[PDB]
Amino acid sequence: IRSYKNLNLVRANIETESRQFIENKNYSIQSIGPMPGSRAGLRVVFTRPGVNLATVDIFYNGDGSTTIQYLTGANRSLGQELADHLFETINPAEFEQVNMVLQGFVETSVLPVLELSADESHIEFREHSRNAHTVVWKIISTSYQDELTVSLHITTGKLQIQGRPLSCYRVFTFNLAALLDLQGLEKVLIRQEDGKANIVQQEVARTYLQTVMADAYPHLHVTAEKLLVSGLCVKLAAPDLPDYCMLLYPELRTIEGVLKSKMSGLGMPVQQPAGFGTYFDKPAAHYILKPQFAATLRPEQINIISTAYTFFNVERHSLFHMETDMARLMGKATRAWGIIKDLYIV
Amino acid sequence: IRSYKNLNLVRANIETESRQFIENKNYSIQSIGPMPGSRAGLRVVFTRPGVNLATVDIFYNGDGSTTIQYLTGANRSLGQELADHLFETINPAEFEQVNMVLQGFVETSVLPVLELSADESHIEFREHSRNAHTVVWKIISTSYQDELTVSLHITTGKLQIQGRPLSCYRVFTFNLAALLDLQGLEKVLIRQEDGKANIVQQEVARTYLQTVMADAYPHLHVTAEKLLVSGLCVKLAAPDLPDYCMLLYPELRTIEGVLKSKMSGLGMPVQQPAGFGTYFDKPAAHYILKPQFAATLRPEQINIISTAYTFFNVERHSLFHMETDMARLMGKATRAWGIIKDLYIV
Ligand SMILES: [Cl-]
Ligand SMILES: [Cl-]
Repeated sequence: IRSYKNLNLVRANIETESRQFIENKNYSIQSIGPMPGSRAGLRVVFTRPGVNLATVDIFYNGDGSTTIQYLTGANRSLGQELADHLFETINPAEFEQVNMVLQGFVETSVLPVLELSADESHIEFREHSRNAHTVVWKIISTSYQDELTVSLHITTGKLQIQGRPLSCYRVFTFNLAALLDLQGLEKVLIRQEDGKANIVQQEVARTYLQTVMADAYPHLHVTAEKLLVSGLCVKLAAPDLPDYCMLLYPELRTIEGVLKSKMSGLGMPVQQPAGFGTYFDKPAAHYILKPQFAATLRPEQINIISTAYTFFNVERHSLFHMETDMARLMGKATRAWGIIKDLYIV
Repeated sequence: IRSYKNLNLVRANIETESRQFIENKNYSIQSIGPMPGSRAGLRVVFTRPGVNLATVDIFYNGDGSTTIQYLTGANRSLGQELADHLFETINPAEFEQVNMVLQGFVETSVLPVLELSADESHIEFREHSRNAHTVVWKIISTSYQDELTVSLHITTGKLQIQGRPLSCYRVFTFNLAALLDLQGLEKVLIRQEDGKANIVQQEVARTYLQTVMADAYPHLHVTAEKLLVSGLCVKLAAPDLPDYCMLLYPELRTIEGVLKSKMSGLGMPVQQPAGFGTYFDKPAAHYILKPQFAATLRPEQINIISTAYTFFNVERHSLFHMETDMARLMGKATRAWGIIKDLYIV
């Protein structure tokens, strides 16, 4: 079932979290300290009146891993409670491993997607290594201890992505989705090879798209429409996955296009330093256009733009920061289609 | 590549047809007669002023096929013209071969649809043989030289269909589609094994349907909705084919369902001997209800029923008698969905 070996815990967060756990069930600490003996780690010995002393050993591995042992001592039933508290401070996406190869890349096409991914405030990249066969970049997250290894095999033009599907992976694949064919898109979105989005009848998917987007269908640019039909066939052919929310990437991307090109048609060009922020404020959970810009539009146009940016901003924020059933994804997908529709209808 | 061996030509029609070719190209007959020797057939020697005599030998084989030999004589180029004329008197579907096995059938499940298919004017069936392990039926057509072999292995309950995707195949599989699961439905509709309809995400297809059926989606019968989503997932996963027209089966039967039970609720139950022939007439090229029945209903109800039955009737007539681009198939699919939701909304 559940295994506590080689966890990816934040080391600086262990002790604090353990202490507050103990104080939330009003248990009492017998001792918390460095682990005796060769191995580095933490020993937490706590109890509650009525049962024996629970001992939990927290070993520090050499690769930054952590292992929790609760089956020692005289109260394993109690120590497992602390073990589970520590285990549930980890994002599930931390128990996964990504190791993909995309075809047809060279350095002048890959560098831009890295620089766009480093235009977020919590993402940094740097050139890790290079010879004449491969060039390796690493993408680090400043808030979470998360690094993604992006290696470009020059002579084969093959791009390798290694690590865990966390915030660097998500930002990078989001900015990289603009360039990919159907199979590459399906690879980055479902994290599996041998996916079968390529067998979906593209003309039946296209009739799906005309049905849900009606009058906007002639105004879509084929950038937008071929990424929407490609998203449709990634969704229709998706396997069973614990989280489907990366499948929302194709729609968000086209929202980011259409909004960013509607607003510039109304005297609101989007720049690189400030971007969307210069044009919106945020009372409660809403984004609303600032009054100086809202006084130039009409009341129907102000809300199409505001709810569009709210949707785009908060679902990209929750995808990029790991929140910070295919039915939920389809609900958000059809909301998105309605949004892209309304933006073309106004 | 093109090969003129083992064609299935209507033998009694060969001679006249060749004669008419000769009279349409103003060619002149040197001889038309039975082929000399044991093997029966026809020898056609014709010419036009300016070239040599073309000889075309048309052998009748033991399996009812016919073979055309045009490389005899002194004019291969001219005789091939007649060979090609005869060759294009054959339906492309007659060069195809179907040999499939469907699972989970019993004798009381097959006899009804096999007998239902023999209530057509050009279809009759008979029990060909039976022992204690399997029982074989044949379905022969009265107009075309076409027989379909339907063998049910009792002990394993497997039903296998052998022959050509012609008139009998279409009638039988049409009556059989209401009973099938997704994989069997796709088997009979695309006449290929190893299809990939089962990988279509049933929830995205179901949202497609929920979108196209507007208010009718909550009152659709669960029978109807399951047949419509199975049709949607066979179309989305359809391989690449010369004719897509059997993909219309799931909707046609569903209309026949909804129609036959919405007229069941307003005092017009449909029987087996007559059917819908004692309700609507045959004016021009449409199907209007008879005045005795139209005078009891409302003005939209008379036309919902006549246009619905007209669509059903003429698309079934064109599919059963081989009247003849996924775009065209989708075009009729949208018209079918509009009809079914109009019958639920009226
Ligand atoms: Cl690829
Ligand atoms: Cl089957």
